[PDB]
Formats: sequence, structure tokens, C-alpha cells
Amino acid sequence: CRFYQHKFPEVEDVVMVNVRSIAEMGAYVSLLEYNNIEGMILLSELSRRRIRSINKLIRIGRNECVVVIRVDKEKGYIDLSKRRVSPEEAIKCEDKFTKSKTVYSILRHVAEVLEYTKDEQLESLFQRTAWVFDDKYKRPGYGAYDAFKHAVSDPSILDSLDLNEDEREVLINNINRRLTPQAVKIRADIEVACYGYEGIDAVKEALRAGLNCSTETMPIKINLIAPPRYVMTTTTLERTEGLSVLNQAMAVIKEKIEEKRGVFNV
Amino acid sequence: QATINIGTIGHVAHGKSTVVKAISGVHTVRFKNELERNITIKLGYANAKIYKLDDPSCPRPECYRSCGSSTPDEFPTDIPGTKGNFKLVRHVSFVDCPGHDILMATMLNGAAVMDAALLLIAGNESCPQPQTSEHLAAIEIMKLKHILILQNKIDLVKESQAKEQYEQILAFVQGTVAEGAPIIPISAQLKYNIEVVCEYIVKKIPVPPRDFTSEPRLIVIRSFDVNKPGCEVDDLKGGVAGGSILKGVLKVGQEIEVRPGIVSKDSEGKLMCKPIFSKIVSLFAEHNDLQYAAPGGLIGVGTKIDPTLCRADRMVGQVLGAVGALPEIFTELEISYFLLRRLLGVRTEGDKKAAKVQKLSKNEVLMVNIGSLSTGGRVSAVKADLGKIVLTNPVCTEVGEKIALSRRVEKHWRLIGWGQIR
Amino acid sequence: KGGKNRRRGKNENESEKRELVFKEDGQEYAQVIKMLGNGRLEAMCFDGVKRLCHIRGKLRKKVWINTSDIILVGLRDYQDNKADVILKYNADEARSLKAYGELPEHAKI
RNA sequence: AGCAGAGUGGCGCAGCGGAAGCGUGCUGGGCCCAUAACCCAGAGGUCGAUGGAUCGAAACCAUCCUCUGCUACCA
Repeated sequence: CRFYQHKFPEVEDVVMVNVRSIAEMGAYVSLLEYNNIEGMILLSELSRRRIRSINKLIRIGRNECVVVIRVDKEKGYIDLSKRRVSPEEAIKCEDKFTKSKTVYSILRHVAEVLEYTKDEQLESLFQRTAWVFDDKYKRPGYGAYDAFKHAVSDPSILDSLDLNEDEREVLINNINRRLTPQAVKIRADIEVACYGYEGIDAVKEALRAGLNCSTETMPIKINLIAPPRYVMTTTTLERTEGLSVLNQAMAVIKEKIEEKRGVFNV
Repeated sequence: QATINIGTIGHVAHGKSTVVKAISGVHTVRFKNELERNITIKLGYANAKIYKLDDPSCPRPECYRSCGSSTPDEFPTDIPGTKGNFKLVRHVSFVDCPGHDILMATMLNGAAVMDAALLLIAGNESCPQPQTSEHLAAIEIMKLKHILILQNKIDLVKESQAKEQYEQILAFVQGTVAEGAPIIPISAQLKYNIEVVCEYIVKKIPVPPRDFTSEPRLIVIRSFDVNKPGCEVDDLKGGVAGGSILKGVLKVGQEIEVRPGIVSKDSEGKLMCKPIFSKIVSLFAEHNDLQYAAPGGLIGVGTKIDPTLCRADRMVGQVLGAVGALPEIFTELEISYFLLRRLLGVRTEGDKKAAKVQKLSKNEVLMVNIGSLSTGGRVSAVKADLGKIVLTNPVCTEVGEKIALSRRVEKHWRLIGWGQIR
Repeated sequence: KGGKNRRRGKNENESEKRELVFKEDGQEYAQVIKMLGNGRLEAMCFDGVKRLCHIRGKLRKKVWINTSDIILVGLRDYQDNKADVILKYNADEARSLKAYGELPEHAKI
């Protein structure tokens, strides 16, 4: 069924297709960036340079990024072109192609149980759920994946509008399985060069105080990579909440060790 | 623990691992392993237990027989006795010094804390070989004469060649003690006559008088690889010094001071140095726990110093005294000295070169090996029997003892003379 | 060649197969060492003596003697260093001669 | 041992959320009177193990092992 918010493409929009035949006059191709509607590419507007081979360019069974040059709205002729394509558009379109595939796979679990004897089943599910998720956040550059990703980490998004059954478990499982494990790249940077002998116990007091105002029972990940370097991967959230945990903790270890003898790295 | 330190010094290409494993049973090993471009060029460590079945031969644990594995060309077998437990005679310690000429300053340092030696001669090269003489002379200067020459590589060397070599060495060294030192030819490819070596080292080398009552002094020569394992970091519960003690029974929990010191921040001169103080965590020797560390033995003293001082070999030739030791920490020093009339440690097949070296000139950098310390320093005043030297890093002078003085002849320093501090 | 033309005005051909002199007196088997130009060429004899081989009439552009391979060489009656090519063989013929045991068993093809 | 890569389906390099990806080679065909250049065509097959989501996993994501790259120590 449709993979996109609108059924028909517009004018000058970047899309994706999959080649199913090669024509004399260009390439007649099916879309997989929308419905399986037909769109015709023309030979002239594929490149601005010569062309020796022809199967080392376009061939069957390839996703190809393209621009919709014209569309007949009533007839359903989607004129197409590969002449204006930049690699930056390919990154943006590959993401939207891949994200729609995963979102429609989530909106396939819904159809496994419900009445789907007719092809239009998924279309019924798509219009009513998809649009209110993505339309509210299309202007900021988000897909319906953002709405679902927000629901798993704070559940009020999918309870603000009609909640389905049995969907919720598989929805949670698939969001939490695929978009994790989930991750902190927090590493402490600490340098010490002691003349102390009481440094061994001094470091222990400093290590356990990586995060202030936490319980004595807080689990953390200590790492020793080299003798002066003390890496502490602090409490694992998303690395946008443990910023204060990373920054101010570094001051503790370097200060605690200077009090017991000599100068150290700051 | 240990009772005596026998050193295993010997010039290039005689094989160290075969002989060292036969005497101690503990491999000589160090950084870069790897193995060894030839023979060990690091300061190796090893201890061993010497027992008897009431026989001059020394057993293995399996004391019924011993079948070697030195070569599969033939089977070398020896018989120490038969089994029913063996009586412990003593615990011995070794000091494997560098076998290569460039490493002379290190060989000197390591040597200077031994109580006896084993000159490992190799029959492959020249008969009055440079390094044999170099070693021997240094040994008689430091205060030892408990030497057992060992002909360590005469496996394929014919009996005329090997006979000529022992003769020429013993005839060149006509002014250095060596006539009361035995010369034991051995095999190192079939480990033969090893049993008779065991008889020699208990005969020629008893325990010399050790002063327990006198104040502890530990001379550290080797650092420690502590720490960085797990679990619980960082840096360590600290740092281990491989040192021998030459005076005093160092007891566990005692505080010890490393006396060459660390220099004060923003010094405009050559003074001031401040000793570092560390409490003794543990007194480990062999593989057996101890509460004491008797003198005359090479012991691993774990102390409460932190990883940076032991992360590399940086505690070579440091003097440690318990605690607030009286020994002066000179930065500029008054050497009395004398020179050899030959250049020691160099002499090849053809007169080229080895003769009389010219007199020292002021503002030249020379290695003064004082104690086990190795510092570099420049000569500020040069009279024949009174030179004044200024040293880069301060030297703790335990006693006025001896010194060894070397001059940069070419690529590296070479031994020119000795003397005594005033 | 790759077909072409003007290659039929002249006597096709071929080696209807055939057979088999030797050696004779100063007329023996050698192996091509190098492959000079102009015309001449190098070839070490199978006995042990080196020599420099020379092409012979007819065999000029009527038979190509690629590098490496047995070949029949007359020796000059008086000259040592330079020698004179005869009568080449076939690689199959050379391995049959080797299997017979008449030339020395030292060179590979 | 910290970090990185990989654990062939011809080779070599190993590409990404669709079951050989890229470059190359070998073998065959085409073009040409012929060669080169140029154009096409190939090939038994969980891609080290133990698991989860999945329609499916070298490849989506984990838990383990091994080999190496850089850094580097316990031994």
C-alpha cells in the first residue's frame, strides 16, 4: 500500500523508485516511495554526459533517487527525471524510504489480526493513524517514527489519540528492541601525577563521589586504562542529563588528590 | 628468602637462559618478550632453593633422576640421588647483569650489590677477551674476591682453544685476584658438570658477616609493574622496589625514605632536594611470605609509593634508608681518583685500539657510578688527585666507599678509572 | 596471426608429422636462454657449454622460435662462441626425446 | 589488556537494516580480415559460536570466543 503521507507526489519533490523494466525512450518504473503507481523516466534527462555502457547505469532491481518533474493529477501519469539529483538528497530520501518501511511494518502488526482480506485494509489504518502523528511534526522534519519513539520513552503520545489493543506490546517491543541498546559515550578525562603514598585510599573517596547527591549504593562503571588516567563512565541516561555528572566530577578527583601532597594536573 | 647474591655476568654469545635455568630454575626475563637478540641485556632477577640429599649435588623436586631437554641430539641425564626428602641448606639469590659492553654502566650498578660472582666465559671469541678483564677488575675494586670462573660455551670448542683461553685470561689478570678462584669447564648443551658447580658455590661462597643490628639501608635497582590489573582502580596500592639490602634487618610496616630526593619547584640553583617517604606494605622474596627482610638478600619491598615512579624503570640505583637516614645528599661532590694506564673493556685481535688515555679536561660530562647510583656530572676543577664534580641529579652517599669513573670514548662511555669519595 | 590476408600466396603447409634426426657430429640439442632482436638469438647447449646461436635461411620468417624450448644447433667447424641453428623440434617431440633418455634430463618446459 | 576490524559464495578489499557489495582476476561470447581498446555473460554455498525483536540476519540489535590493526601490561 501507500508508504507516504500523500498518495500522489507533487512537483520538484525528491522520491525513490524501483526499476521493473527498461524502456527504449527511458525507463518505465514503479514507485516504492508512494503507491505502486507508474512513473516514466526519459532518456535525455538522466545525465549531462555521454553514456557508453547502459546496464552499468540504470538496471532492473535498483532503488534510484529521482525528482518528479510533472504529474497529471487526473490521469495518473507521474513524469520523472534523474537529471537533478544531489548525494545530499539521496541521504535524505534513503532515510525517509527506510523509516517508512519500518513504520509500515509496525502498522502491519495491526493488520495481522484485523479484517485484511481486501488490500485497502492497510490504507484504512494508514490514513487515520499516520496523518495525526506525522502532520503535527512534518514542518519540523520529523516522520511518524519520531511520534512512536516519543511514545516508548514517555507514554502519553499514543494515549492522546485512539489506542489500539495487542499493538501496544509489539509496539513497545519493537521500539525498545531496535532503537536501543542505549547508550552513553560518557567517559571521564582525569589526569593525576601524585607524590603521595596515601593516594590509594584518597582515590577511593574521590571515585565514589562521581555524582554528588546520589545514594551510596549507586552502580557506576569504573575503568582503569593507564596509571594516571581514571575513566568513569557516569550514570547512563542519554548523555544530555549526565553532562553535569561528567563536568563537575572531574573537578572532584583533581582537587582531592592535591590536598594530600604536591601539585597535580587540573 | 636469600643469604647471598651470586652474579651471572659474562660477555656476548655464551647463552644465558640455559645456564640460569640450571642454577636457579627461574628464567631471566624482562621487557620486550619477544626473547633476546642474543643474551640478556637487561638486569634479570631470580631466586632459588639449594638443598642436599647429603650429597654435593643439588636435587630437583623430582630427586630420583633428571633428564635434560637442552638438545634432542643426545639425552643428557644426571643422578642426584634417590628420594625420601632433602635437607634445605640455604636460600640463594642471583643477580643477572647485562652481558653487552654498551650496557657497562648498568652492569656496574647491578654488580655493586652482589656478594659473589660467576664469570661466564665463551670460547668462541678472543683468548684475553676485553669484558672478562673489565668485570674482574671492577669486582676486586668494589670489595669482592669470591669469584668462580665458569667456562660456559665450549660445547663445540676444541680442547686446545679452550685451554689457551683459560691460560691467557689467567695470565693477563696477573695483578687481579683469580688464583684462588676455581675454573669449572661445563657443558651448556648437555648440562654436564653442573653437580660439581653446586659443590663449589657452597665452598667458595659462604654467607659473609651481615650486620643486623645496624640501621636498614636498601638499594633499589629495579622498579615494579604495579599496578593496572584489577579489580579496583586507579593508580595502585602501590609500588614495588626490587632492591638488595646490604645492612640492617628491614621489618614489615617500617617507614623507609628514598634519599636522593626530588628537587624543589622553581630551583634557581642545584639545591634543594627533599627525600620521599613511603611505608612498607610487604616484604616478598622467593614465592614465600615473610615478615622480615634480612640483609644479604634481594627482596621485593612493596612500599606506599604510587604508580608513576614504577611505571617504567626509573628507580635504578636509588638509596633508601630507614627513616630519616643520616647519609648526605650531595649535589656537588669531592672525588679522589686514580686512572688506569690502559683503556679497560676494549681490546680486539689487532692493536686497534687500547692504550693510555689522555688526562681529563674540565667541563666534560663523565659518568660517575657511585654506589649503585649512576649519575652524569661535569668536572668543574681538575687536579690530579682532586677533582670537583657537579652532578645533574643528587647522589646519596651512604659511606665514602668507592666510585667508578668512565669517559665517553666514542658512542658510549667506557671505564677509565676508580677512586674513593672524600 | 589473426587471419588477415596475403598469407596464402605461398605454400600452406604445415608439418604432416614427422621425424626425427639428432645430434649429429657437431650438430646437437640446445635450449633458448634469451631472445635478442635484429635476427640472432641466444641458446645454451645441453652439455654445459654456452654459445650464441644464429638463425638459418628459410627458417627465417617461416618458423617462429619463441623463448624457452629445445632446438637443434650445428656447431661451427672452427668457431666456439658463435654457433648455427638448424632444425628446431616440437615441444611434444622434445618431451618424447626426454622420455626416451637421449638428451639430458634437466630442463622443464 | 584499552580502542578498531573481520571470521567469503573465485581472488583482494570486506558494503548496507532485502540473501555476495565494491574493485580486480580468471573462463567464454560479441565487435574486427585479425590484435589491442570497447561491449556482454558466469560461480553447489546460516559468511566463528550462543540469543532476542523480526518476514528474515556477515549484514537489525545483544551476549561469548579467536585472529589481526593501533595503543600497550598483566604474565
